[PDB]
Amino acid sequence: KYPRRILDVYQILQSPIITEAAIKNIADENSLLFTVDVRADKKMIREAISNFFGVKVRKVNTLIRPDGTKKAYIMLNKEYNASELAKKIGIF
Amino acid sequence: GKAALCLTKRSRSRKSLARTHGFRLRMSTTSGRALLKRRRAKGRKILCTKTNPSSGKRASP
Amino acid sequence: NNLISGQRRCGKGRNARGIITARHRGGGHKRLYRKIDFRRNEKDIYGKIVTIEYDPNRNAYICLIHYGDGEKRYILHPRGAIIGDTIVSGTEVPIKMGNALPLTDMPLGTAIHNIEITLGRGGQLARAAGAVAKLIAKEGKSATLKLPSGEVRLISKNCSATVGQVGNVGVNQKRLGRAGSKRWLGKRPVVRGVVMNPVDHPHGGGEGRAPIGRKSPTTPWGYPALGRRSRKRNKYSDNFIIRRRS
RNA sequence: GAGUUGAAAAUAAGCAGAGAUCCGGAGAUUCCCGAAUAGGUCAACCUUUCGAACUUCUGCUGAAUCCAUGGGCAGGCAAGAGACAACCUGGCGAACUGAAACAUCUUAGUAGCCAGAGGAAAAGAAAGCAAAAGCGAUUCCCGUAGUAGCGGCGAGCGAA
RNA sequence: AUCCCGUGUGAAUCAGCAAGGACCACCUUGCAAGGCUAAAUACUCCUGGGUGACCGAUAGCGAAGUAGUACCGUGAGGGA
RNA sequence: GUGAAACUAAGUGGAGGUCCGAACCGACUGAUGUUGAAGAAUCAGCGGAUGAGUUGUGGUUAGGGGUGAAAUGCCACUCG
RNA sequence: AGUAACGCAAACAUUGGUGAGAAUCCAAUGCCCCGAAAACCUAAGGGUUCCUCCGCAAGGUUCGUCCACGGAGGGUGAGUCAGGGCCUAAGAUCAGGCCGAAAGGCGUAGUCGAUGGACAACAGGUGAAUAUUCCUGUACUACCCCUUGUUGGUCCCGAGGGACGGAGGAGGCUAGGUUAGCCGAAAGAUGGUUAUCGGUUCAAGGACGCAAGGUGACCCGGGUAAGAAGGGGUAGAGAAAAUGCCUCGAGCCAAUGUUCGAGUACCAGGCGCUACGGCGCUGAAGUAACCGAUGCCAUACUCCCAGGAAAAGCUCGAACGACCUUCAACAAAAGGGUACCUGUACCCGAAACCGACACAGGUAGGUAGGUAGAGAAUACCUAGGGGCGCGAGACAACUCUCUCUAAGGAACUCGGCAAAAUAGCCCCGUAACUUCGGGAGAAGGGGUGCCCCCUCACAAAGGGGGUCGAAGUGACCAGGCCCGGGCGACUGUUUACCAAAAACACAGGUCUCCGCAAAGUCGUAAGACCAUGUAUGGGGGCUGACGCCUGCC
RNA sequence: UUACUGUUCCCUGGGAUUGGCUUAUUCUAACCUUGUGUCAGGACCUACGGGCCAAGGGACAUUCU
Ligand SMILES: [Mg+2]
Ligand SMILES: [Mg+2]
Ligand SMILES: [Mg+2]
Ligand SMILES: [Mg+2]
Ligand SMILES: [Mg+2]
Ligand SMILES: [Mg+2]
Ligand SMILES: [Mg+2]
Ligand SMILES: [Mg+2]
Ligand SMILES: [Mg+2]
Ligand SMILES: [Mg+2]
Ligand SMILES: [Mg+2]
Ligand SMILES: [Mg+2]
Ligand SMILES: [Mg+2]
Ligand SMILES: [Mg+2]
Ligand SMILES: [Mg+2]
Ligand SMILES: [Mg+2]
Ligand SMILES: [Mg+2]
Ligand SMILES: [Mg+2]
Ligand SMILES: [Mg+2]
Ligand SMILES: [Mg+2]
Ligand SMILES: [Mg+2]
Ligand SMILES: [Mg+2]
Ligand SMILES: [Mg+2]
Ligand SMILES: [Mg+2]
Ligand SMILES: [Mg+2]
Ligand SMILES: [Mg+2]
Ligand SMILES: [Mg+2]
Ligand SMILES: [Mg+2]
Ligand SMILES: [Mg+2]
Ligand SMILES: [Mg+2]
Ligand SMILES: [Mg+2]
Ligand SMILES: [Mg+2]
Ligand SMILES: [Mg+2]
Ligand SMILES: [Mg+2]
Ligand SMILES: [Mg+2]
Ligand SMILES: [Mg+2]
Ligand SMILES: [Mg+2]
Ligand SMILES: [Mg+2]
Ligand SMILES: [Mg+2]
Ligand SMILES: [Mg+2]
Ligand SMILES: [Mg+2]
Ligand SMILES: [Mg+2]
Ligand SMILES: [Mg+2]
Ligand SMILES: [Mg+2]
Ligand SMILES: [Mg+2]
Ligand SMILES: [Mg+2]
Ligand SMILES: [Mg+2]
Ligand SMILES: [Mg+2]
Ligand SMILES: [Mg+2]
Ligand SMILES: [Mg+2]
Ligand SMILES: [Mg+2]
Ligand SMILES: [Mg+2]
Ligand SMILES: [Mg+2]
Ligand SMILES: [Mg+2]
Ligand SMILES: [Mg+2]
Ligand SMILES: [Mg+2]
Ligand SMILES: [Mg+2]
Ligand SMILES: [Mg+2]
Ligand SMILES: [Mg+2]
Ligand SMILES: [Mg+2]
Ligand SMILES: [Mg+2]
Ligand SMILES: [Mg+2]
Ligand SMILES: [Mg+2]
Ligand SMILES: [Mg+2]
Ligand SMILES: [Mg+2]
Ligand SMILES: [Mg+2]
Ligand SMILES: [Mg+2]
Ligand SMILES: [Mg+2]
Ligand SMILES: [Mg+2]
Ligand SMILES: [Mg+2]
Ligand SMILES: [Mg+2]
Ligand SMILES: [Mg+2]
Ligand SMILES: [Mg+2]
Ligand SMILES: [Mg+2]
Ligand SMILES: [Mg+2]
Ligand SMILES: [Mg+2]
Ligand SMILES: [Mg+2]
Ligand SMILES: [Mg+2]
Ligand SMILES: [Mg+2]
Ligand SMILES: [Mg+2]
Ligand SMILES: [Mg+2]
Ligand SMILES: [Mg+2]
Repeated sequence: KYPRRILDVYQILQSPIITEAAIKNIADENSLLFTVDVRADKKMIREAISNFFGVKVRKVNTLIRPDGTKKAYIMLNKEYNASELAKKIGIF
Repeated sequence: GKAALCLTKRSRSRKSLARTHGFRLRMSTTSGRALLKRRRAKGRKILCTKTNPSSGKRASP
Repeated sequence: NNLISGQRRCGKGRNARGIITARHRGGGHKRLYRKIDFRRNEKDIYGKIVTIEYDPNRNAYICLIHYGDGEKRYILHPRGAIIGDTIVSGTEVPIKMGNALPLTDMPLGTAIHNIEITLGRGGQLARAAGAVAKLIAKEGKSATLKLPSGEVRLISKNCSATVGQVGNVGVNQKRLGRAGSKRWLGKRPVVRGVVMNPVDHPHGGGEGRAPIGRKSPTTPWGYPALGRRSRKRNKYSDNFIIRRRS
C-alpha cells in the first residue's frame, strides 16, 4: 500500500522537452518526453499520466543525466495518440 | 614488464578507499572525530577527499 | 560425510591482534576439518568399521563407524585393525583393541591410547601415530601409567581410554625428498639467528661465519636455549608426577 | 512612509496612500546527510512492517527462583546523547634543554592526549593563624622579599 | 612536623580528641572523618560603542577578487 | 625362473621442485642514454617457465613497531 | 643564443577542393606499416574528453582553416545485461558479557561484507551522438485474475541436496577453416588464357530422440540368478533421513543432431534517380566432402599425495512451540493481464587511467583468420586500424645504430669483453666417471632441393634413376664444444635504484625444552595464537644432500 | 659487554585473601579448574555465558603488598 518515497505528486512532472529529436519521436513511437524529479519512479509517473490526461501508459523508461536531472520516456498505448495530446498542450 | 618505482597510485577502486579513508571510517574512532574537528576549524570545503556514495554516477560498481 | 566441514581458524600463526606468535606457519594446501569423537559416549552399542580415511589434521588415520541407530562417528585408527571389526565403549566391555572403558576395569600391562585427564573433556593424551601408554599399576584413588615420552604420570581411575596402539607406525621411515614437500604442509623456511643482525637476534653480528660469542646460546628473546627447564614451579599437577621423562 | 520584485543591469509580468518594498517583537514551515536515533550503508543513498535506536521515566505482564532479577508488551513534541576559540577542573604525563659532561636535580606537574563543566570555574564558613599580645570563611592585587630557608649546599628553587 | 594515598594493623567521645615543624610536660587555640554557597579574579570564536605617535597591497589576519580557494599529497596535512 | 620367492625380458602407463622453448614472471653481460624519450629505461643476447609458480579482486599485521628462504633489506620515489 | 633540442630509422607522394592564408585540414588515387596488434569488446579508474554548429586569444614542442583546446546547444531509454531488493567466506563490527586511568580492548549469537553461490532473451532492423535497453518477430521468469479440486495452512524445527583438488591422455561432437559443386558477373589494351572475381548466410527457445561414443552383473557367440540408472516396502529411540533387511527394474548418461523458429527475411548482381547521399524496384543459388580445436559432453575416466570453502535458494517430512484461517489458505493445466532502484555516453595493449608532459614506460580479463610452420614463435597478408604533431636540402670530421672487409687468426686485452661461428629434421655413432637415475643432444660424422618410377602410397619412411646451382632446414626463426681444478650438494631466495655470489634457504642430522590449564610468543589485564593439535607432536639453538668419520681437556 | 646506575620477565620469604581436627600429614567450607550434565523466558544458548547439581584439586596456588 505504501509508495517507495513520499513527496509532492504534482512535482513529479516539471515540464516537457522541446527538441527536433523529441518531436520526431512522437510520430514514430507514440511517445512523450518529460523531465522528472530525481526521487521519482516509473510507478508514480505511470499513475500520474493516468490522472492528468486520462490516458493509458504502455511503458515508461527513465535515465539520470550527468547534471543530476532525471528524464522520462513515456510510451502511450496505440489506442491513444501522443500527437493529439501534444496539440492539447500547445507543443507540436 | 616491471612498473617503475614511483607508481604508488595504481588506480584502486573507490569502494575500497572509502572503506579506508571514508566519512564512516572517521566517525568510528575518536581520532577521526577529532580529525574532522581540525578540518572544520580550518574551513576546508571537502572534509574527506576519499569518499563516494553507494549509488549514482560515482558508484564504483 | 556430514562430519567434515570447512569452518576452521584461518590465518594460522596470527592472533587476534594479527601479529605472528607461532612463527613459520603459512602457505600449505587447504584442508577440511574432521569431527573425531574422543569422549566415546553413546555406550553399550556395537559399531563396525567400513573405511580407513586420511586425516590431514594429524599424523594418524581415522576409521568411520556405523551404529545400529544410524549414527556415524570418526575415531582414530588402531594398529592391527581391519574392515569389519567391532568396537564398544562401556564398563564390562571385553579387553581387546578398539574398545573404550575406564581404567578401573583394565588389567595391568595394557596397551592404551586416547587417554583423558578429566571426565567430560575427552581423550587428550596418546593421539599421535604409533602412540601407546602402558598401565603400570593402580592404587586406590588414582592409577599410574607410562606415556610415550617415558614419563610416569598419575591419572585418576575413572578416566576413559582406548585399547591398542595407533595406526600407521611406519611414517617416520619416509624422508621428505625435497623442500617443496615441506611447504605443502605449511611450514616456512627456518632462518638461523647467527646469520641475522644484532638487532634481530643475539647471535647476529660478526664478519664471516660468526661463532656464538656468548656465555650460552640464547633464544631470540634473550633466554637460554639449552638446559633451562621451562616447567612452572609449584604447578597444580606437581603431585601427580612420579618421575621425569628420559 | 513612497516607489518596488537581492548582489545585478536587461527582459516579461505584477504589488502599491484601501499604506506595498523595507525595519523590529512573537510564531509557522524547515527536503537529504550529519549526535542520526526504523533497519542497512562506500556521509548527502538504499530497503522498508513506516518506526525518536539505546539508557532513564510512567504502566501492564511476571524465566531458571518463593520474594526478586532478567526479559516481553504499551504509553509518553520524552529527561539525557552531540557540538563549543580561549580561560577553568580532573586523569595520564614527556623530551630536547640548563647543570658549560651526566644519573640526584632543572626544563615541569609545562607541553600534548583523554574526560567534564560554567559564564566564570575551582576554593570556601577554622579539629585554622598566632604566641602570652591578638586576629576571626574563601579568592585576588601591593608589600613583606628574592628575606627566612631548601639544594651533588652545584645549577638553580623559594615561602609565611 | 603539617597535608594526601596503596598494603597491614587499629583508638577515644568534652573527665575527650587534634594542632602549635621529632617527641614529652604545661598553657593557648580549635572541634576532623557529611554537604551547598554570590561578589572581588582569569579568557575572547564573538556582540555594541569608543580610541590609536598601529599596517596601507612583499605591509596588516594565511586570505582587501569564487582563501583555506587554486595547486601538491593515498592520507594526516601543507598551502599561494 | 623357483618348491614358493628373490631375480629377470617385453608391452602398457605418463611420473618429475625433469629437458628445449613463447606468453607471463625475472634482470646475468655489453652497448646506448647519463641538463636522457624514461628520476633505472631502450636495443641485442640471457635465467625460470606444472611450480617453493605467476596474477587479479577484496582484506590483515603500524614505528621502544611490523615484516623479512635475513640484505639492516622493505614498510606510498623517504628507513641503523 | 636565436645556440642545443623539437620524443624512435612504419614513408610518404600527387591531383582537386575549402580558405585572407595550406608540407600539416577534407576527399580521391597510389605507395608503405601493425595484423596473439599499432585490431574489436570489457573491468577498475578518469568524469562529459562523446555528437552538431561557431571560433582560432592562449594550449599543440612547427604550421593550422583542424583538435581530447575555447563558446553555445544536444546526447546515455532495460522484468531478462551488471549490482542492490537473496546467501555467505576472508575480514571488519557486536546486543548482552569479561577486562581496563581515560579513549578503549577481548568476545557470543546476530548483522554487514564479491573477487564466489543463487536467479528469467535472442536474431534482425532503425541511426548526427544510445540500444540484448527503442521498433519488428519469436521466447523466458515472477506475481495476480479466472476455472475445478483439496480442504488446514504459514514460520520455527529435523534431514537430504547444494558441495567443489591437481596431473594426464584417449574418445565422441561442434565452432572455425580449406576445397569441390551450384549461381551470377567478368576481357582487367601484352605471348597465351577464364585456369579469373563474388555469393553460397541465419540465433535464443520450443518439441522429439540418440551410437558404431561412455557406463551397466553374468563366457569364449549364446545361455543365466542375483545385479546399474532410477523406484518401492519394512524393523528398531524411529515422519523424512540414516543404518540393517527384503523387493521391482536392461537399460541409463549428454555435447551434438532432427524438426519448427525461418521469411523469396538476409544476399551477390541487375534495372532507374539524383543534391551522389543513398533511395526505389528486382534479387538467382543458399549443397557436399576433407582437416579440426587450447572450446562442449566433463567435478567422464585413470593415477597420485599435499587430500582438495561456507550459507541460502531448491526438495522431503513428524512431534513440541508460535501466527492465521472455509478460503480469506495450499496445490495442478490452459488462457489472459501486469512488470521496482542504480549503472548504460566516450577513451581503455591509451594523447582521456597510472607515470608532474599529447612521456619510446606500466595496466586484470575476453574474442583468436589465411600461406609456410610442431606452434598463440617467426616472415608476408585478410578483416579492421594506422603512416608515429616540425620540415626541406646538403652528403665534411666525429659519435651512435648496422653491413662487408684482402693475408694472418687472440699477436688485442686485467680477462676471447664484444663480435663472429654453431643451429632444424632423419640415420650412423657416442668416453672417463657414477648415488645406476644419469653423464647424453656427449663428443664426432653422413644425408637434406626439384622431377619420374618402384608403390597399392601403407599418413609415413625407404630404394632406384634423372636434373639445376658456388651454395637445398639456401630467407626470418634456430645449441658452440672439449679437458682440468676451487666453493656450494642440487630446483629455488636476496641488498626495488652500482653487489644474484662461495651469502641465504633446502631435504636430512644432532642437542635441549614441553604431559596439555603444556612449553614458547603477544598483551596493563581479561584472553589470543600454538591447537579445535597431544611427545612418530610442538617450540628453540647449531650443522646443512649423499658417502667415510666426527678425536683429547 | 664481566662499563656505571636502573627497569622488566622469573625464583624465594613475611603479611592479606585464609579455615577445621590430629602428630608435618589429613579434612572441606573460601578459592582454582571442568562438564556434549541439567533447568531457564516468545524462542535458542551442542553459541560464549547465567542458575542448579556433580567431578578433580585445595587452604597450596593464582592475585595484591
Ligand atoms: Mg535504467
Ligand atoms: Mg603484467
Ligand atoms: Mg648478513
Ligand atoms: Mg642484542
Ligand atoms: Mg655474535
Ligand atoms: Mg672469522
Ligand atoms: Mg539511520
Ligand atoms: Mg548508525
Ligand atoms: Mg530532551
Ligand atoms: Mg557531551
Ligand atoms: Mg632529561
Ligand atoms: Mg647539559
Ligand atoms: Mg652544555
Ligand atoms: Mg558553554
Ligand atoms: Mg555577567
Ligand atoms: Mg566575575
Ligand atoms: Mg562553585
Ligand atoms: Mg564546592
Ligand atoms: Mg598528627
Ligand atoms: Mg613546638
Ligand atoms: Mg587551632
Ligand atoms: Mg598579504
Ligand atoms: Mg605600491
Ligand atoms: Mg622444469
Ligand atoms: Mg626453459
Ligand atoms: Mg627481485
Ligand atoms: Mg631484453
Ligand atoms: Mg627467454
Ligand atoms: Mg639455457
Ligand atoms: Mg635449468
Ligand atoms: Mg595506524
Ligand atoms: Mg613516535
Ligand atoms: Mg622506499
Ligand atoms: Mg655555442
Ligand atoms: Mg652547432
Ligand atoms: Mg633532449
Ligand atoms: Mg640541431
Ligand atoms: Mg616489419
Ligand atoms: Mg570531438
Ligand atoms: Mg592561436
Ligand atoms: Mg602554433
Ligand atoms: Mg569542445
Ligand atoms: Mg542477471
Ligand atoms: Mg556492550
Ligand atoms: Mg561473532
Ligand atoms: Mg547476511
Ligand atoms: Mg561477483
Ligand atoms: Mg538480481
Ligand atoms: Mg558509440
Ligand atoms: Mg553434502
Ligand atoms: Mg592478358
Ligand atoms: Mg522411518
Ligand atoms: Mg549503451
Ligand atoms: Mg558503449
Ligand atoms: Mg590489457
Ligand atoms: Mg603504452
Ligand atoms: Mg617522470
Ligand atoms: Mg595464424
Ligand atoms: Mg609475432
Ligand atoms: Mg607486413
Ligand atoms: Mg606526418
Ligand atoms: Mg605526438
Ligand atoms: Mg614526433
Ligand atoms: Mg679479414
Ligand atoms: Mg700486449
Ligand atoms: Mg696476450
Ligand atoms: Mg660473449
Ligand atoms: Mg652473433
Ligand atoms: Mg649431436
Ligand atoms: Mg662432458
Ligand atoms: Mg638463441
Ligand atoms: Mg688458487
Ligand atoms: Mg647453490
Ligand atoms: Mg639457480
Ligand atoms: Mg641492486
Ligand atoms: Mg643467478
Ligand atoms: Mg646485478
Ligand atoms: Mg642472502
Ligand atoms: Mg600456555
Ligand atoms: Mg652454513
Ligand atoms: Mg550449565
Ligand atoms: Mg552451555
